[PDB]
Amino acid sequence: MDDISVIKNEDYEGSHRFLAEELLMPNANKTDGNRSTMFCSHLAQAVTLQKAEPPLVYTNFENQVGKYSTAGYRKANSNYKVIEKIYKNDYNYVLIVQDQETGEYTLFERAECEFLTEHYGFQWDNDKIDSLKKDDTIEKDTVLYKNTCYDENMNFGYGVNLNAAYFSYKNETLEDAIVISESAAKKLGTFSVNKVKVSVNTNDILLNLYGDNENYKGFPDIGEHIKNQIIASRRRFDYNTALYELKNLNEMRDSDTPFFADGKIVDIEIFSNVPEEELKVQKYNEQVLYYINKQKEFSNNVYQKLKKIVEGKDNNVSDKLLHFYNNCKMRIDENISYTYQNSKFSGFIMEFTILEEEPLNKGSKITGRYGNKGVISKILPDDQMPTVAEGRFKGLKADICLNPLGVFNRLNPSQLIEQELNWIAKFIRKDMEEAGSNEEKVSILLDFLNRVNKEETELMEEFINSLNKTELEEFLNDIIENGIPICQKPFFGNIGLDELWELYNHYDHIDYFKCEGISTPLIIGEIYMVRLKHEPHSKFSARSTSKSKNFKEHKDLYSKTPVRIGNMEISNLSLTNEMGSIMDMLNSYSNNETNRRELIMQLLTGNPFDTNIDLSDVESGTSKILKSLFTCLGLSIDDV
Amino acid sequence: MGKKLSLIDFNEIYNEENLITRANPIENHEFSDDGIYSERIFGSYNEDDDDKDIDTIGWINIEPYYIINPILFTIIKKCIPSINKIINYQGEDDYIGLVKFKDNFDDLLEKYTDKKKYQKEYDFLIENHDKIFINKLPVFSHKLRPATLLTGSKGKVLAFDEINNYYNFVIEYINQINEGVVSDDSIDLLLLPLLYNMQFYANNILTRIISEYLRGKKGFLRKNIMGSRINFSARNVITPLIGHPIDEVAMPYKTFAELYKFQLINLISKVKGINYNEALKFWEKGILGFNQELYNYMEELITKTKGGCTFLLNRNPTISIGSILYLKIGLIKKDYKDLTLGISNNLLSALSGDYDGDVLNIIPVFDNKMKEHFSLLSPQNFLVDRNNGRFNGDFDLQKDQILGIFILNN
Repeated sequence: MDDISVIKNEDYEGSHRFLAEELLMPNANKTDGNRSTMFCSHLAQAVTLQKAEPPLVYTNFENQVGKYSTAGYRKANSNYKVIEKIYKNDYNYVLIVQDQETGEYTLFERAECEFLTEHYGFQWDNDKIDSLKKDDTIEKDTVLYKNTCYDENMNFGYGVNLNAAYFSYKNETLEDAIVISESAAKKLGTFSVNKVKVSVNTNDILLNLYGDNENYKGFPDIGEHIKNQIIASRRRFDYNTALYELKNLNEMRDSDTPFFADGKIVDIEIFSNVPEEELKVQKYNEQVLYYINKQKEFSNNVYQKLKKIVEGKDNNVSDKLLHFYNNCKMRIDENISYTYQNSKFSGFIMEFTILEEEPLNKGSKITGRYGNKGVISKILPDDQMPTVAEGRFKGLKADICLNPLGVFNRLNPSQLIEQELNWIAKFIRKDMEEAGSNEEKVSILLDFLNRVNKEETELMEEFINSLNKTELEEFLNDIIENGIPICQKPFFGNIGLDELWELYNHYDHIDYFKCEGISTPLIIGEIYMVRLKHEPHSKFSARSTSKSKNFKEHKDLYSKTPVRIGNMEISNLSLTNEMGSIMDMLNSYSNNETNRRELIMQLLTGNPFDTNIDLSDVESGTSKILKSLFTCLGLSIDDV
Repeated sequence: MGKKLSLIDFNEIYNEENLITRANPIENHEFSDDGIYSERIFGSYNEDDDDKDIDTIGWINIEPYYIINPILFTIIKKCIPSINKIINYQGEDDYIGLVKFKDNFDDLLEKYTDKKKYQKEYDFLIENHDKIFINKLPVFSHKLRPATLLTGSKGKVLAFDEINNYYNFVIEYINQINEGVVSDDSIDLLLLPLLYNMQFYANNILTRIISEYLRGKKGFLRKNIMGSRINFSARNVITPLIGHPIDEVAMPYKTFAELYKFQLINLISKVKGINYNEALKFWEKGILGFNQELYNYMEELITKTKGGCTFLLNRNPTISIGSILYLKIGLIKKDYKDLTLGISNNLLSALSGDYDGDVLNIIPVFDNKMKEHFSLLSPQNFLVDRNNGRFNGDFDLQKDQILGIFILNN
């Protein structure tokens, strides 16, 4: 509506009720709406980080976001007791438990990775569930497995804190470009999990890519990483009766279908529609047989253990346990014909689950909570980055360097406030470390926090007075070395121009850092940084003459989708006023098959370092078909 | 459908050698040499031995009888709405029949027409009177119309498009008519309906070829005008490059390998004395991961090739001068993960693109002659603004660059 007089600030004062995703953004009143909406987009585009940290400057709603976003953690919902543990793989296993109140029998599943979509996934901290053994009670709110986002006390982190300085690094930090320390890039690490299906029919066999002559292994094992980005390759045969192609195991050909991924496979699920005796005779199936047997061994194992509970009259089983039991029973049961896409399939279909630690690489996009964007232009050694010299903070190196030009134009001032607060906090930490008793340290801490956030100061006084002297010393050391928590609420409770002004006036010793080779003094302060989903790999295309969807089906390493030339492109090329060469490129590259063959042949038969191509003048195949059909139509072109 | 274009006199171009007067689809368990699928006149799978192209066109003979030209049928239908009724055999003359229609056509055209409505069509009929009736109807090559073999319960059966059915039906009808000498003595009056069905089938053949143009002949050709799919093409994200000339760029390991694959295979075959297939195996191994040996072959190509290794970089929409640029591959990246093209900041303003994740198309140019002609699109030539003749600020110093010179001088 036009009327905004209805909005009265006194009504919404002290409440963040009007904020949603921006509850994760400090000093949101100071950031523009455009930057805020970009931040909201980035949070969904954010990728999981192995070494995620709770933000140094926090809004205090982050833990709630971790709590109510259930995809990252598994919490027991009742008191349980561990009946038994069954293993399918070293990495994948199931735990059967009984409700201590209902008596219902339920199960919990353990796996290394969680697959979300495409390549996106994350590894699990499975410490607690792995600790559990038979006849061990699971308390009501225990967390069996957690994501890397959550910590020991279930604090939530979507990014890492990196020391940042606004500096013009050899023009590498141009526009939204960033230079990162190699150690810092190690901190910003993601996982990639892929579920890849290879379908081998009766006439297809898998080449011995991972095996010797004595032992035939055509695909990686559960504990082995993929080599050369090839899981397996299938050769289709016209008739598998001869079995003469035993000698062909090592070689590869273009006709063979190759399946591409990199990482450690962690689970194999095989769906077989072939009788066991038919499979056993051939040695080339040996590896497959093992996993098939293993699956059956797992399934049978659950069936024997749970048959009394499920098929007993009481049937105090959860629906999950019932369906798991039924599926395993179907697997062991004969006359089980597996159908994929509503059709019965020959041979077997294998699903590999592959987990890879994907590191930060050039072209990756990283951001802060304030809508800024950055692309990693260069990763440089720690020594090459700005390092302050001849101070109490001597040898401190900046993890990331950001563009100073245009910072105010972005209309997201809050990133600077985060930097200033962590930088001033460094001085407070050194002041605590340098001198005093524990009481002096808490006094300095409480004064600084009183300057920043009164609520944090009050709660910290309570928390500190609660602590024992040993615990107090440990907490103080944690603050000195790891960092200091500072609370900057989104709208109500953040500091401003006047408060930072007072902070700078009181702390006269705090002044810019003098770096080693830099004339201009610099400020180095920690900023919270997040890793975005975009990487160059998504849009890479490269094509050489002989969508296909093979790449989506993992049959091609990279997309070979052709680029399109149109009338606009032809006009811009026609600027040269040499139309014949443009037509030659079009015919040699696309339209004319004869000229295309000539180009390929000449490129491979001519001198490597001197290439001159002569193309024959011939009507294209499309033109020939057009003339033939038109003459049948009864109309003929007169070169009008 | 309706187009104004030159007509062809079929009789002059008709060739008796490629005449399909045999209607049998198969003869004695073999493809008929006189059949529609004839290896002798149309060609076969071994097309290189045949030396006969898709352009090979068969013929069918209706002599001694004439049919209405299928392309010209619609204009006659507008002139004579009763054409469909009149041709069938079952004013002064009504529904006489096709053969009778030919004799009285000139009078009939004047008899049943509105001059104001169809004068242009009537004038066209006067102009192309000789082409109204056709003695021979063409049939296009069997290679275009495939007949796939399938196994059948009674016996193996050949699946083929309806166009083949239309052709074989037409030949089947005509073949019996010419044979009969003493049957025809008085049968000639009911022989006329047989010719009528032939005319309708030929019309559907004409309509099907019109649909054939829609089914990836004219649709594919006009789609090519919409977008010609060029091989030796690439798409890549752009990242800033420092320390190298403006025209020179840095290309990822994967990007160079595919585009210059055949050039790369040539060197490996020459250096290691191996077969082209074996050299491909070396290239396939290199694609998987960074190996110094394939990098060495790639480095030698960029270093030693005449004119350098050059390409065209376009940012779409290609609406401005400098949208497509002729550039040189200065360096090949040694990081397999790095998949970003390295470009000078000065080029960006001409392209009008941004380092925001936008992708630019890479089309390499190989021929030294083509390299020279496209060198007119190089950044160096575009230093001069074409409207003014002055230096172009698009290639001038940018934000970070200006500040350093300013601190130096001011």
